[PDB]
Amino acid sequence: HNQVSQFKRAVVLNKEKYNPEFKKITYDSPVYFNINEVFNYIYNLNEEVINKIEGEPSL
Amino acid sequence: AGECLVVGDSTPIPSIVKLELPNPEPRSQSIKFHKKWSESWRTPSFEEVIMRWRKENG
Repeated sequence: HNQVSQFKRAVVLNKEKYNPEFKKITYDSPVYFNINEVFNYIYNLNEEVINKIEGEPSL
Repeated sequence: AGECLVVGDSTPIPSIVKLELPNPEPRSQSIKFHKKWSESWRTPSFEEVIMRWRKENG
């Protein structure tokens, strides 16, 4: 669960970061993205200090 | 060529009818590979084409 979604989100984020000039970037857009950076993002699996943080929307 | 067998309730007897050619004639704008292969190496500008992949930015 929540495996394909995180990979897709990381891929989209990397594609947007490495291609700022492009207007619309999607998961199918043939644009450069570093797969090692996506692996590093998934490797942040080890989050130990946040679930939702009560009293704030997202901090 | 141009002859067709007409069989149906409209005709009294099954018949073989020679069809006149149309005017104008239906023509399909096809591409001839052998004719184009007999010419010299023609360069399909690979930079206008690759700017048409991205209409504005894609």
